[PDB]
Amino acid sequence: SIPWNLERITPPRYRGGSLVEVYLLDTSIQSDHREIEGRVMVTDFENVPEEDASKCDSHGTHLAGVVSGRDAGVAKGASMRSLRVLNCQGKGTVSGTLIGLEFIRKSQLVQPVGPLVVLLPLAGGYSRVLNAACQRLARAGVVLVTAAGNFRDDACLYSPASAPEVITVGATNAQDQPVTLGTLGTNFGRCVDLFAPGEDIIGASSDCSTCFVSQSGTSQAAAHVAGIAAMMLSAEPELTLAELRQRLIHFSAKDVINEAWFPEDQRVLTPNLVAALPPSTHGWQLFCRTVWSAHSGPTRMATAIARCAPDEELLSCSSFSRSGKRRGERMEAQGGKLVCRAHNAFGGEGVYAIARCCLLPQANCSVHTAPPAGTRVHCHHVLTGCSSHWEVEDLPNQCVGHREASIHASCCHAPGLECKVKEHGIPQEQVTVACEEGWTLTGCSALPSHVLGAYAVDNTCVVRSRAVTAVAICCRS
Amino acid sequence: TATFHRCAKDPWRLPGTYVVVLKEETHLSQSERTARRLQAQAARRGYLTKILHVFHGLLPGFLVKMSGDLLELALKLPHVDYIEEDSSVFAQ
Amino acid sequence: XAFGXFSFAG
Ligand SMILES: [Ca+2]
Repeated sequence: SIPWNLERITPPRYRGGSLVEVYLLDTSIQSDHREIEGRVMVTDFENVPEEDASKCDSHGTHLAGVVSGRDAGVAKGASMRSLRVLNCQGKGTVSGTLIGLEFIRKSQLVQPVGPLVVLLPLAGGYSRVLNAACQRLARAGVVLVTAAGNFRDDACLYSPASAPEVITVGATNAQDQPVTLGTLGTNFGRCVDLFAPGEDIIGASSDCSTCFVSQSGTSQAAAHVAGIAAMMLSAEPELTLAELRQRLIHFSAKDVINEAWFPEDQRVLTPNLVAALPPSTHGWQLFCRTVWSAHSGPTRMATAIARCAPDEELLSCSSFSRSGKRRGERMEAQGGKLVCRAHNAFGGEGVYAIARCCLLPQANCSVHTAPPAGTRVHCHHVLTGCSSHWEVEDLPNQCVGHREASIHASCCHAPGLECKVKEHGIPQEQVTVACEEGWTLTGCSALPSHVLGAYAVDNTCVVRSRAVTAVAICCRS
Repeated sequence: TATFHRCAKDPWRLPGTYVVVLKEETHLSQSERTARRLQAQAARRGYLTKILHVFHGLLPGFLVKMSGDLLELALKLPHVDYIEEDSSVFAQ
Repeated sequence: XAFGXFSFAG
């Protein structure tokens, strides 16, 4: 009798949202439906373009029901407020959405409440102004959850999906596969933070006050994560956006999506995570996440930069190109904060920088660099990461590089922190080495025969080549 | 240094309405003056304009209904950071 | 669907 989607987000051991408010920017809603009645306030903020009654509030009512609905919702408690930025045909404008986001901020300034979650179950093409407003609203401390988009395409070409400092959500079905339907389906790629149930999702139907309907979409998926987020913020109201994002990733089911459904180049960029509620089991733990940069583009001096959130530390830095035409990567300081910068080679199509960004309070981290000697550097403190770059066209708390390369070690003073280094090598397209359960991968690199790159996937270090050795640095309290 | 942007997905563009975004520290009083200045310079050129909304709280700037003819003029006003042509969003 | 609205337009 439990809808498949609510079972799917239930963790393997388990035991809301009322201190939290969730804003919905969508179509109009039927606020008297029994799933949500008395839990949703319609603001009657309205900003919509002209067309060109049951149908008008169908989309929004369903999503309001997915988030907080008493029978079929994720966060059955939670309070909601709705803004109308989509007309009866489900069309809105960027300008209308900005006015809506601005309205939320104004409301908050005039009558402050607790943590806010804003669900934006909508998408248009990439918008500089829309992404900036989302970012700006995020730095003010508001959590934003958005739909990846339904075009079976790279979510980075869409807004607010592509917007920095926002949780972007793709859709999976009852078989945990990406939803695909002809030329339509879930978006994917490095701007998607995680997936959630978004096919065949039962919820309030605006046909009648007790009716239910199944709908599908990245909007439905995003709604599960808004509900999950409302619960997490009720239990731990002081979470910053980065702590909330690291928790959503950590408590997700991992490696359950068959990534064959995605285009080849997006498989590596797309997180294989299906959202879940945190368990009853939770004392402090080390959380890390993998952040892919934008592709550097083909310029000879091109750099890709992967950054962490203000309250995270960059513990390691790696890079990857499909050609293997690569000058490696380095950790360099910038505004008093470390970023991961990767360098394109002459004639390369471009490269990605791949940061490992972690929540580590009481950490003092620095970088130790040595120019080309093989080349070696150590933490004279625990080693959390090795990076290496070169300027040539071709070839124990210690990092070792090629004799012609510079080598960079990330070293942290982190009392209460233990780290170990695990190595693995073989004859081979890909070599793999995982930290043990209860350990967190902080760094992933290849021992210095021609490597495309290395990157962390959850707690597994992957090295890609055309005598190769994967090296994982694993830490814990 | 002020730049213009419009939606890459051509069917989703909505020409004739523009979001004018001003530099970060611009004050609401300046946004208003800048909008009026645009309307005055436009009127002298024979163009009607309408200020639909003045932004403050997230981004400073304003929303304006006008012919795109005025964009060169608008990009040169004091405080302008960039201008974006409005475009469509859709329920997902 | 045009464009990915209401359940994949389906
Ligand atoms: Ca994102």
